[PDB]
Amino acid sequence: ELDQLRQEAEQLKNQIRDARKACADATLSQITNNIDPVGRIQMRTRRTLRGHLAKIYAMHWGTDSRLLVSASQDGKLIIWDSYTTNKVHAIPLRSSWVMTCAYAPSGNYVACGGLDNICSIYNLKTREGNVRVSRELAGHTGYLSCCRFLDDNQIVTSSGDTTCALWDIETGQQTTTFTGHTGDVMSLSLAPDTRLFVSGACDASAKLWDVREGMCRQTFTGHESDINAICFFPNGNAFATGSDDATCRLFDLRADQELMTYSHDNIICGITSVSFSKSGRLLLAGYDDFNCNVWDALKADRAGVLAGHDNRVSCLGVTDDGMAVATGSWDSFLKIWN
Amino acid sequence: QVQLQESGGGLVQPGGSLRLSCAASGFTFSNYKMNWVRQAPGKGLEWVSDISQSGASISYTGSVKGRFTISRDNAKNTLYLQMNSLKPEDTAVYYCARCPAPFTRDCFDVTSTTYAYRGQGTQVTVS
Amino acid sequence: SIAQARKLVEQLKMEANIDRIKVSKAAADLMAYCEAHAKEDPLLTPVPASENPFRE
Amino acid sequence: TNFAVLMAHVEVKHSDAVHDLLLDVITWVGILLSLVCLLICIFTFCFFRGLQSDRNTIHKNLCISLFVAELLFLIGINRTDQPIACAVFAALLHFFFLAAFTWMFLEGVQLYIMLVEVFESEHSRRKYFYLVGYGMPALIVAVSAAVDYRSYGTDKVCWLRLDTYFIWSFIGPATLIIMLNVIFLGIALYKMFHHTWVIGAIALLCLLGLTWAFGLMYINESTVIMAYLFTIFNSLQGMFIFIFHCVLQKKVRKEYGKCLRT
Amino acid sequence: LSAEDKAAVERSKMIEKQLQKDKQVYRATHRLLLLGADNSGKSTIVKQMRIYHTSGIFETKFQVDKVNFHMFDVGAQRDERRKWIQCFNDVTAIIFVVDSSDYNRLQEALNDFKSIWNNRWLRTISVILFLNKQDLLAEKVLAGKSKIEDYFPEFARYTTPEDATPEPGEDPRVTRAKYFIRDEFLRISTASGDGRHYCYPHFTCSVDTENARRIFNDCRDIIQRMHLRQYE
Repeated sequence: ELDQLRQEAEQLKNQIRDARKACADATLSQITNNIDPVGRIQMRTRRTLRGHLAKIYAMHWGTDSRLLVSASQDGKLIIWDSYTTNKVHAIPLRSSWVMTCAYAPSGNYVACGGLDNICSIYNLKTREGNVRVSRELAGHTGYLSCCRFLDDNQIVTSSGDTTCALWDIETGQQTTTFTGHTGDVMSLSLAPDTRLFVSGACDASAKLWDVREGMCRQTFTGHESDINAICFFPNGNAFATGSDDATCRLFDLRADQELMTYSHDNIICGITSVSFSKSGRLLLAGYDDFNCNVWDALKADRAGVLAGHDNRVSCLGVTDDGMAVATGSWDSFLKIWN
Repeated sequence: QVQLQESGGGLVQPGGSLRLSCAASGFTFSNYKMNWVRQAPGKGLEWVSDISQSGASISYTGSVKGRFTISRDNAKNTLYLQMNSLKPEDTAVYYCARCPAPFTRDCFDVTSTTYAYRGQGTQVTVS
Repeated sequence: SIAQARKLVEQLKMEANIDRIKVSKAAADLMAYCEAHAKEDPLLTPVPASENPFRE
Repeated sequence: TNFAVLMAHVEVKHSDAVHDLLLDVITWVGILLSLVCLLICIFTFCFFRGLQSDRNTIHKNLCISLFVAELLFLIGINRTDQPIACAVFAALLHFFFLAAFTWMFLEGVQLYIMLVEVFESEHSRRKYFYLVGYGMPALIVAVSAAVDYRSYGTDKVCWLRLDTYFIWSFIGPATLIIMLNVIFLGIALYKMFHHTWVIGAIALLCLLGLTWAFGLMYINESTVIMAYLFTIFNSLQGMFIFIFHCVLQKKVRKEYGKCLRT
Repeated sequence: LSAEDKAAVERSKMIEKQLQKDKQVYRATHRLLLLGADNSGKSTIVKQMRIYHTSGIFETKFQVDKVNFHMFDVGAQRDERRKWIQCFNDVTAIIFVVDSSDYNRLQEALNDFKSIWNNRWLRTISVILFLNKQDLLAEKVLAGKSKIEDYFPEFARYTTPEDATPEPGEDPRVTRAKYFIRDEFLRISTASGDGRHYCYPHFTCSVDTENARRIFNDCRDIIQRMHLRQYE
């Protein structure tokens, strides 16, 4: 009955706990005791992009390391050239409350979503010079939190109704739906080889998903409050999470437990965004404090600080060739660091 | 992994008394605001009592204002409630409830149909 | 209900039977990758002004 | 020779003491201690992106007007040896001084539309501000010269004459502006001690030039202290505007802290 | 500069020319967030104010004396709201509607008000409070079937305050109960405030037509206080 099932669940949880305790034969910080610190990392602004009218809420770099897309809650999606600070495109939206955006790897499409439970897909290269709406994808019962392209005909969405979905653009219907969380989902990140993806939920829960089968394979716990950001390490064998309790942590998918935790005693505000560097030696985090912190991944110490914002930092990104860092905050400005 | 476990239920006569204990694991006990909620046979989730980080601020609902007493032990990781004179309108299932964020005075989403950080509950019957 | 408990039991059964390795191997792999691509990371090793499109 | 003759309508001024040297030194110190702070105000209001608004426009143009007027004043007031060369000065000073008051007037209007018509409009009004700031001084100087084109300059100082009533082409309009500001000032006051005090009410007096009336009450002997009071305040407006609208403002302090530490 | 650079700069200049029009249109429109429970009458107030003119949000536009208000109502969401509420930290006002004829559910409304009043991202946003369905309260109190002191003991020692205005000619008991309910909210509002935001209470029923003016007057008061803060 129900009681027998609950007892079985507790027993298997205990067995999993023993299996995970039996594997930690070494400490990450003790092997890395002999590694040289990177030193002090001072970074300066090279450009400041002005033009939004309200909070900037999402951002994304392009495959060409030269073009950006940015989204604001005044109802705008702007496409920038970061070399000359020129504006290439500016698109108005049907719904003002936007919470995510993305580029496509081929540079032909963009996507957006928000409180209205819809993902809108836009075409950049048309017969004329106009950017027009190609698709409206519907089927969720909650707001969209994140979306990322796989190719020109497949997209992934995560929502605040506790489920994730894979969509085929040409027809307009779901091919597979992933369930298992209890609270809302907050973020996603795609593998370098594009066959799996990770998810973090408004709980102390993160999961790994196989796209083709459509089922979960691993779950990870360890936080105290909501998870806010997540991303992949370059080799696809790690990920780093931030949470609304002033703690970041690193997980690996082969030892199946955490390895390092980045925290401090005077930090009492949560993390909003996370992003890795090219070689894996820098980990960049945003705090509503209102700062950005640059941590050394293998030592758990702050290598640098970035300041110059007057309000909460909400989005952060790095390039594919590793030549810049872009930061966007609730004061309506974007800044590029190098 | 956040865990909350309740204890102290049972059956009593009208006018009786008993004590409820909530035990905790998986977080720093001191930084969080704490609550008592209950569910009666045929209604939704209600709110009974509230206590703050240090214990210098308390709050009760009207219907139990003169009878039930709340306390917290931050070193033993426990929340305590004491019941002195019971009416038949108190037969219910009792849960102890946490807050989503540390260092905060607001408290959203405790009495919801699904909430992450909430225990299994205990049964109290008076007849 | 019964269905939720059964699904949770099945999920835990699937999860508790996965091959694992030790943590020292993960630490070694991460450190090795970090060392391999160190000379090409610009924000650790700044580039001369002649090749920097945001500074030049 | 001093600063009062701008509003001094009494041409029968006949002194019998050593007041003249004292007044001359006071006026020179007052003007020359300005022209250092006015540059600071113009720089702060021009090259800082976070301070842009309509009030910034008004302050910036007011500072420019005062700077140019007082620079001309210290250079060409007493060059009475060139009959057809200082006449042009008697015009330029006039025009620029008028612009000063007009800009002050607009500041009072900016008060009304933030406390009586509280809601923003869909259309901008910057062009009307520039059209009233420099339009009316131009119209007054043009018509005023048309009625009389030979009264610019006299035997004593190359300023607007006194022996005819043509001096009222400056004193006349000026008083009007002052009165209107007084009305607006009352509104601002009626809402500071009732809905919720020294610093703000004083800072409003440094831009609405209500002190100039001191110069209108200097009339005959035994009243020199009024001519003192006038000179001691007005000749230092450039000093006042800097103190209260550059040092005591949190926005400007934050802007200096951000820019200088970068 | 070649052909390409000139083309790029010209396109950028046109884009800025468009954003200038957008900024003027944006800053002259006011935005309000509407909140209430399922027994509130909130839908009826929406339908009433519409005379002044699946999906996860609903929008209404109305206009008073050439000022434009956009009111936003939340639908098709779950029962947890500690996340999307943060999107509403720069609105002019929150309109909170509450049913005052149901004694069993007033405590939940009070706790809701406490949670909204004390959040971190909403310490500058003011609240306009509507106490709805007054005729039902009048009928229930006059009939005398259920006693208010069963749920709130302190009502046994409450006296009508001197500044009351029972204008229409009602029974004194209606005035007592009505003002007791109002004071229950004013106590929370006054206790934790810091002079940075206020609460405006009103009594409303299902046939009133004066709600739009009430919102209008409260918004003028809010904006004057902002402009007075600008002059120190």
